[PDB]
Amino acid sequence: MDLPGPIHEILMLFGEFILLLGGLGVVLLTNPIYSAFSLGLVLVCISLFYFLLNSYFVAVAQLLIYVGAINVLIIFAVMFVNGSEWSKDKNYWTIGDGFTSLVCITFVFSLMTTIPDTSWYGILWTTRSNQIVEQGLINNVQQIGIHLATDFYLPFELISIILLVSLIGAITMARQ
Amino acid sequence: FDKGVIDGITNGVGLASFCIGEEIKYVGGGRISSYLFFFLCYVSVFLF
Amino acid sequence: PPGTVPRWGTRSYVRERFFEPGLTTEEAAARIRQTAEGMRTLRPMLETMSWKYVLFYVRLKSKYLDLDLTTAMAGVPEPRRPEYVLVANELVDNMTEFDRFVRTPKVYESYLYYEKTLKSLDDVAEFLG
Amino acid sequence: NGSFIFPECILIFGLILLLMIDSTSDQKDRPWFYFISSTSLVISITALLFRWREEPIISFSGNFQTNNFNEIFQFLILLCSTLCIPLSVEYIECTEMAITEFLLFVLTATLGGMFLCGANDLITIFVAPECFSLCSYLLSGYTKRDLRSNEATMKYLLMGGASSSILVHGFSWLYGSSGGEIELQEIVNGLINTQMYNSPGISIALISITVGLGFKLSPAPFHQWTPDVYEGSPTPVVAFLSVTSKVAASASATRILDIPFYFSSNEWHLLLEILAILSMILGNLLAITQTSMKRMLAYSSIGQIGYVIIGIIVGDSNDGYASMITYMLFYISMNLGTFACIVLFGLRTGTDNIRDYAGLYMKDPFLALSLALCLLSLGGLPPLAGFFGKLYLFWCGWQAGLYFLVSIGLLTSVLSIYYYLKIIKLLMTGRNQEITPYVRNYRRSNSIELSMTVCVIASTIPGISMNPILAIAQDTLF
Amino acid sequence: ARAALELHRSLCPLLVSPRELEFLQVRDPSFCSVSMVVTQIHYTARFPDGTVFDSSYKRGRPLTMRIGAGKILRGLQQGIGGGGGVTPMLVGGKRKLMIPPILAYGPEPAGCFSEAVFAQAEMNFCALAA
Amino acid sequence: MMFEHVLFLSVYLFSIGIYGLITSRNMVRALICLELILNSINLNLVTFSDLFDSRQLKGDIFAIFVIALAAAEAAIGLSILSSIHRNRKSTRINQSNLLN
Amino acid sequence: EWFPGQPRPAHLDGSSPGDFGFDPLGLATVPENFERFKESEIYHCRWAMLCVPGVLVPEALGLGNWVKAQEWAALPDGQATYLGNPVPWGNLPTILAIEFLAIAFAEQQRTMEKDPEKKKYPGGAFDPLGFSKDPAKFEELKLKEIKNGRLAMLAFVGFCVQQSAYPGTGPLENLATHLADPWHNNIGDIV
Amino acid sequence: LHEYDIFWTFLIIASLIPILAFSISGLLAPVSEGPEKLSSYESGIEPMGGAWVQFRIRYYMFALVFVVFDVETVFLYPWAMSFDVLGVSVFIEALIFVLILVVGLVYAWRKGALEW
Ligand SMILES: CCCCCCCCCCCCCCCC(=O)OC[C@H](COP(=O)(O)OC[C@@H](O)CO)OC(=O)CCCCCCCCCCCCCCC
Ligand SMILES: CC1=C[C@H](O)CC(C)(C)[C@H]1/C=C/C(C)=C/C=C/C(C)=C/C=C/C=C(C)/C=C/C=C(C)/C=C/C1=C(C)C[C@H](O)CC1(C)C
Repeated sequence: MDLPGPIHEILMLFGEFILLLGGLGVVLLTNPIYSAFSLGLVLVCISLFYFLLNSYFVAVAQLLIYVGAINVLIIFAVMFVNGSEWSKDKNYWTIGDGFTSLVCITFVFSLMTTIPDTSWYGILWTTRSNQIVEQGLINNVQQIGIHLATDFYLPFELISIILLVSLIGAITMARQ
Repeated sequence: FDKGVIDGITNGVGLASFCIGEEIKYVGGGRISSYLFFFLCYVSVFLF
Repeated sequence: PPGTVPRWGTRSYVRERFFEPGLTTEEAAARIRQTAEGMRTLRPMLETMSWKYVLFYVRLKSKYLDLDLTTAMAGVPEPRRPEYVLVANELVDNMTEFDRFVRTPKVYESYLYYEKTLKSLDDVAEFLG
Repeated sequence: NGSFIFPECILIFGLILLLMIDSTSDQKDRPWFYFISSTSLVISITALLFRWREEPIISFSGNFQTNNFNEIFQFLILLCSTLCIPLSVEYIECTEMAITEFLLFVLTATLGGMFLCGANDLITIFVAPECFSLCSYLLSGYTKRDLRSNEATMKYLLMGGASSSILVHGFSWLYGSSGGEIELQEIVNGLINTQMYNSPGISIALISITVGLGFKLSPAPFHQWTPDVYEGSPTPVVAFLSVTSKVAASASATRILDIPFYFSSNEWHLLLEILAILSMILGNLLAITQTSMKRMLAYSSIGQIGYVIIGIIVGDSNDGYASMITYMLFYISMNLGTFACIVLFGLRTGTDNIRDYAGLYMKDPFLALSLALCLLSLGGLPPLAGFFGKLYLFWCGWQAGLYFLVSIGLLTSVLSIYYYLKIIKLLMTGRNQEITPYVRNYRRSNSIELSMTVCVIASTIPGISMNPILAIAQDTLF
Repeated sequence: ARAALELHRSLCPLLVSPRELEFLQVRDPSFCSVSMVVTQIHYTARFPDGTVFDSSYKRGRPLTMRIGAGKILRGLQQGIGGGGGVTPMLVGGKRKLMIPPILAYGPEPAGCFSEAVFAQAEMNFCALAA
Repeated sequence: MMFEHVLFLSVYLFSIGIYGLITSRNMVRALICLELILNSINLNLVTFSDLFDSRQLKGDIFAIFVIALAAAEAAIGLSILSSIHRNRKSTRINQSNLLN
Repeated sequence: EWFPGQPRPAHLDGSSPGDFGFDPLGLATVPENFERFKESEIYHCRWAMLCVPGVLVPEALGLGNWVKAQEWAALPDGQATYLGNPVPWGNLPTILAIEFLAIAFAEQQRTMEKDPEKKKYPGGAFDPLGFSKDPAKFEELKLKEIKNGRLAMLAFVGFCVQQSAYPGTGPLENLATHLADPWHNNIGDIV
Repeated sequence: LHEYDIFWTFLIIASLIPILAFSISGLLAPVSEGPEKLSSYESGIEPMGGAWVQFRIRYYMFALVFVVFDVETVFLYPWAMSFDVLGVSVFIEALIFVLILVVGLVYAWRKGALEW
């Protein structure tokens, strides 16, 4: 499987520009429900990023377990925080806004200059046997299907009790 | 020049701690946003 | 038998071709000849259906050999060089179709061109040197 | 199809039984499960007794671990839980809260800690810290009607989410740069056939891992979360955390930093040092000015004492790990003793602040003595155990060249003597008109007594009987 | 980055025997073979003529890899686990290799803002199991 | 620019995810930003398991586990939010420093 | 005030953007001298802010510095290079003639209007969005411009003096030089 | 798993559909209705004001138990696909998995969580 052609980078840039505005809406808007809806938009436009790259399961699942359950749960939660419409006008809060918008940008600069010095397209040639197998005849719901249970046995056996404990704790806490 | 100097020193070595402790103890002090801010500053500077 | 010359890899394809501007004639003559002995290594990876590298490598080597073939060919013997331009058409349409027959993965046409794509590239670089 | 999880399969069996009994039985549970859980714990300890002197045999498809050194910590966490449960039975009993799911949470957190001690998988060693942290925001807030127990859930959940985030981002950077690899042993290969090792990148995936590690065991620059939570949560879970969290974190750190980081030694040996030199300073100064007992314990017994453990991880040529094992074995006991004494006195009176421990020597002298013993041991005085702990930690660590870490350790230990002797002085007194009407009404007087008395003599005897412990701790290669 | 310093000897071998794919050479076979499992070897890699760019001795414990599943240079996996026409190396064995550039990284380097391996190289090894 | 332009957006989200975390005032916004950071790391993870490691997927499984644990944490945090809003009748985060 | 502790020269009572009590030579005694100085000031600000990045960013790329980018005109057969590309009209008499007619005419269009306020703040076609909507914000908008513009002029002075001190240098090249050893590469070594 | 180009074209077309319909409605529409237009309907009382209408106490438990019990399915799908491909070990593994959450649901049922 593969992609159409030079239409690729078009959708890439489009989704990137959508996701940037989505994140800015998540972090800027004061009305929390608008923030949650913009978060849902961010997550669907990142599910589309997952789907563009030929990884299908980790896209559709991510769309089902987040753009579904988690967002409606958060919407239900925002029905418990009262009092909105705080101050505004260019870092509404204290100087902590400026201090953050400084340190975060330093973090950016660091990682964003570390990355464009590693030849990723050269780190792909040195591994020409990893993605050269495909097991002989497999599709990409059986790859995960088997390789989840043939060697990832212990964490799969583990996650269930984590889920159960989280359920029990959530019910015991939320209930008065 | 015994009480005022060497006793002064052997107390100021045990008295400056009494001040430094409470001094650095009254920065931050709650306000989880401040906790996360001071937690990010060190992560960022350590990248050098 | 000493070491060799890296000769401008070194980047992340956003530093190269976007932010480190430089490409001299007879230097693209290195990239052109390199993607010939370069693209002649996918034959084992076309034998077994590794349809995920036969796209990335082709895209990269093309987007590299889609600018050099326009710079290098300006610097071949200019008195007589319509053929050095009457080859780029083939050496960039065979690959433009190679990129088609890997998108919807075929085998017959993919391999029938994975020979008639390198058979030409040994002639574009030939008119160079 | 494997018995290397049976030490944990027994724990899972006990977990399922504890969950079932509340679903089926009516009211016969309160003192019943109180020992039924101890049965599961002691049976798991007996199961781990079998695998003494065993092979480094690799796990299920090579997933978590099975060697000697890891087995030591796997048994040590069980020891902590066995000593801790009797404390965290009667305490929550005298709060009219449901007790079943509390023991379930403690058991599941112990299970996560046990699985973490291995986990050479890069994914198991990610879920297991969550299996240990997801079962931590519950306990650390499992008194809902209180107010402080909510602050020590907000400024614990936010922090433990951010830190695990940073850690897993470092893991992703490593998985990327490593040409694609998870198995902890098989990284220095894969980081070579992909020649991107000596390049920037790895230098980032080292710091983004070390920071997430530090937060889990709280050295100074990231200690911020510990002093608050330890005051806001109930004292038994404070003890449980302050023992098993440190044990599991220090068991995971040495393996995650020694196996896949051969080359970067000179660039993280320094790094950890910068933490230690701070951890044993900022965790002591504040400890002086404290007036609450739990918060002072957070500062001293954790903010600092997580210093000299690390004090050999940097200076280790496999001639030191024995000293780390011995110091952990000393610290568990010399910490659970004082936590048992504190739980007992607090329950019997109803206060936490230091100024109420006055006169306690006259009312009940046994408890005052068994608390003074553990406190002095924490101070590290010659005939006790903490002295020999710190000693063998320095003697191997001065024997490894580094000098500007042992001197600071001794100096901050001398400094730490202060508040220990302060509370000790507050014990011995007879000025009747000074003691508040808290110790004045103290009907002095099973489980908590047994735990406190069998945990305090292990804070005096092993410091003099460390010969077989030392002979045992030398066979660790990991 | 590029090459750095080192120092060692080589324990001069006999003449190599190419065996139609690579360059094979044996120094000392001792104890026993190894299946498709984790191994633990010590290497010291050269350039074609003289240069040395890495050596397991330049770190602590000699690195540990997988001999039997493709996770390493095809040359090595052919010359350590035993390739077609070549006997595998024993537990305490010791062999010497000259890797042709087709069983190696091939005609493209590994860049890090400076290729850590000369483009289209063919290197040497002195592999001793442990 | 597939393998290169996406990672250039990982940080450009991760950073934001931290900032909204610090400057957050209400609990639900802090939890939103936490989820955002986890999704950033997820995205930074998956692409690595598509360029290489296609024989045995080692990233997609890890992405699945990350999403599962994210859902669990987003459940537990909101459950705690219920109890705090029960105790005090407002969830202003930065106005509770009685533990210092 | 610029100099905390000195009385304001009577003719500087705020009443202007970017006015901090600084007129030691009493140059602005005459109000007519006062108003024209504001024009030249904002212009010298306005041009400078454009010119500094145009001096730097080319050096941040493979292009030559602000000195080399004028050198082809020195040789008689000079042809320019924009983004390295030999633009056909790069010969000196060509651009000079294009430069002269365009610069004069537009700058003469300035000389033929006397509001005089618009001679500092024309706006309109020069404000395609209309930031001037909020008079409070627009008044502060001048401040940002004035202070930034004054900042630019000094940076321009630093660029030029560093060239006389270090002929054939770049400001980033100068910056990195200091960045090697700040304590042995300074303005200390000139005199 | 060969060509999702039809999927992408259908995505863009069906995402243009709603904005296309809205714009087509807007073109041939009335520029009118300057009436009150500040109150919604089925409230002929011209009412206004009010808040704190939540009843989240009940539905929040349902939302939580659903969010927790959902993760079962996206783990079962790789197992449900790989039954015959692999042997019968995955059968026992997934049985343990599902039985854990069956016990969890039994608990949530006994102790009052799923209510009116
Ligand atoms: C050559 C030998 C070495 C000596 C070098 C010079 C030594 C003295 C350097 C310190 C001067 C500090 C002036 C502060 C003056 C100062 O900057 O005030 C500070 C000012 C910011 O003030 P704000 O508006 O923020 O004021 C509000 C608050 O800051 C409270 O005041 O910055 C600006 O003025 C930006 C506008 C451009 C104008 C910048 C003025 C810079 C003047 C320096 C010129 C010196 C030239 C010397 C050449 C040799
Ligand atoms: C008018 C209007 C109108 C409408 O309505 C709208 C609009 C259009 C938007 C508007 C427009 C606007 C504009 C155009 C603006 C511009 C600006 C600028 C350019 C600034 C600069 C600005 C600039 C600036 C400050 C600058 C600064 C600089 C500096 C500090 C430098 C420094 C340095 C360094 C680093 C180092 C070296 O070694 C040296 C030096 C060189 C010294």
